[PDB]
Amino acid sequence: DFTKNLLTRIKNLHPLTNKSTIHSLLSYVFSRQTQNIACEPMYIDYRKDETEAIIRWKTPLHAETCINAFRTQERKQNSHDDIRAHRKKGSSRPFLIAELITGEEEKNYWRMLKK
Repeated sequence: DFTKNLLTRIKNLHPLTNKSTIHSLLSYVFSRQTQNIACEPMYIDYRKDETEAIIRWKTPLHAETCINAFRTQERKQNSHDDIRAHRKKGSSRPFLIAELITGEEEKNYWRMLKK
């Protein structure tokens, strides 16, 4: 038993970032996507020196807003502590991507959390 559609994978984070910066970046981007709901990334699963994180959002609406935000906004983290993540001309950094985790990978997230 779990609430479906809460989880978003964020890809192409700066490898030397941290959970606090990810939280601020997500909130900054979320606020440009909507002012109707607040940014509530309840848990951020992130390991230092990785370029991906899994976000457990408070509700499915939050997760959907996150997906829409990164699809419509070009963002690239320029340093480990960059929150606003403006793409720079000529930068070799890739664009931040957010994907909803579904299917067996979603089931396994909750199974491993409860292990």
